[PDB]
Amino acid sequence: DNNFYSVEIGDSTFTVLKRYQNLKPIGSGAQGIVCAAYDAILERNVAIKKLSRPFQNQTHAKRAYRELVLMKCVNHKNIIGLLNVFTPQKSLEEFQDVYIVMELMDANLSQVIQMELDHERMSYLLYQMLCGIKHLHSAGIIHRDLKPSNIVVKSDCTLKILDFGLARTAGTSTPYVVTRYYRAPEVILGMGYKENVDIWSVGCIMGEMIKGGVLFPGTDHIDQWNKVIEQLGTPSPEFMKKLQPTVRTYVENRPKYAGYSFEKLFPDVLFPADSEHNKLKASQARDLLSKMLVIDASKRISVDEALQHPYINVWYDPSEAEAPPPKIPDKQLDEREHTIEEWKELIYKEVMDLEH
Amino acid sequence: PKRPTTLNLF
Repeated sequence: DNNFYSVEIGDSTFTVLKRYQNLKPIGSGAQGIVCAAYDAILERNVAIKKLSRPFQNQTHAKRAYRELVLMKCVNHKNIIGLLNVFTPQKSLEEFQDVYIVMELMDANLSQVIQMELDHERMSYLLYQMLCGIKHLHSAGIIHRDLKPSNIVVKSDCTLKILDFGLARTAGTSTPYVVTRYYRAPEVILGMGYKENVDIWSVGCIMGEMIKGGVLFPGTDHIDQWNKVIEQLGTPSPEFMKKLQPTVRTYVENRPKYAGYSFEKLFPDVLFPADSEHNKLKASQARDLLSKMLVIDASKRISVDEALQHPYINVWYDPSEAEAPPPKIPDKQLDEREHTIEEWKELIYKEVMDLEH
Repeated sequence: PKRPTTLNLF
């Protein structure tokens, strides 16, 4: 009569409420699989994400908390929605792993980058992505790991941002936690970050869609910076000044580039037929790209600015863009370190809170 | 300038 039950997926155990059946592996979060299921009660497909003894370690514990905590208080049509949390363990003492249920979308961006979209479709997808983002920012939270694998869509052309374990507030206080290609210079050259660090990610994503391939490959964290300067060209002396001297030498030491123009980076060739009416212009896209893909963090456009931009704003709806922010329970401020015991304590209460 | 409502994930 036990409320849960177990199933082997490879050599992973999923112990989940009987309601959830016919599991199927689907992917990984920052931490976890990630597994599609039939919620027999609700009669609809879901994604069940398992976080295996998440308090096992400082890092994990922390990410897990945020993940849970954000997943909870965040509500926006462009953020992936929570459906249920649980642990099969019966006590704080006896506790070890957590399970998260989210809605299941149709596919992640992989995927879209693949087919040739038309302006309205692309533009709109971006619009969504951005609103989603602006939601998070509107409460101070940065996503840090936006990337196609983390962005899912539905075949009615809807879109949601996903996976929050990475997500925190600005600053400094590892460099190599965010997906290598989608790393803003601030992140690559280790100088800490602010909101629009995401905007950078969005450029790489938008670009990738337009290019069909990854904007800046880069084989190692170091080669990455070559691919950036290669294309955008060497940043200003003004910018360099802000680099930690050790980094700054290596950088100044790189071969100088003027870098290609966005017209040349992004030939007309690539874009579809131009707009019905004006604003969805192949060049209008470029102009946005030009304001997003900017090495200089403080010369770089924000979500708000990007939602204003004439290639995005055709979809602008205040009820989506200027939604009410999420409230984060204020006691939580995403960095205060603890013992693995205090962490396990924290998460568990947090799961307990969230169980039905 | 209508929103699309369909995305071919064939």
